[PDB]
Amino acid sequence: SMEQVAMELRLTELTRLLRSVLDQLQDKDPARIFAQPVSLKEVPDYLDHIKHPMDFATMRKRLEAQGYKNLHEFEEDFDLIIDNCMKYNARDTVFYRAAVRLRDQGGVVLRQARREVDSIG
Repeated sequence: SMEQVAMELRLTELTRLLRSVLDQLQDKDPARIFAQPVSLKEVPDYLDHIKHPMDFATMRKRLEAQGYKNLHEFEEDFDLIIDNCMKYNARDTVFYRAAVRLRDQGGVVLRQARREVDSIG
């Protein structure tokens, strides 16, 4: 139908905007701490601690399959990256501190993304 096509064009355009959001958030992680999944070879107990692992590569795979239907879903995954790290790692670690800085800096980007998503519809 023509309606399914229109809906599909909306999703495509959301995917465009989320790709730009993702790039902007990932620039806020210049050490690449959150770029890839925590390795279960190197952290073999990880899934005993963290039940829903997340990272920027995993998000990018979901994004490119148009697997984010709305900004809320995308933000859920970003918050998992931060929140998983702040539980597994102690306060005095470069990992925890990287997550705090990513959260603080990403807030700005996500604030305007929400306005854009609502504005363009």
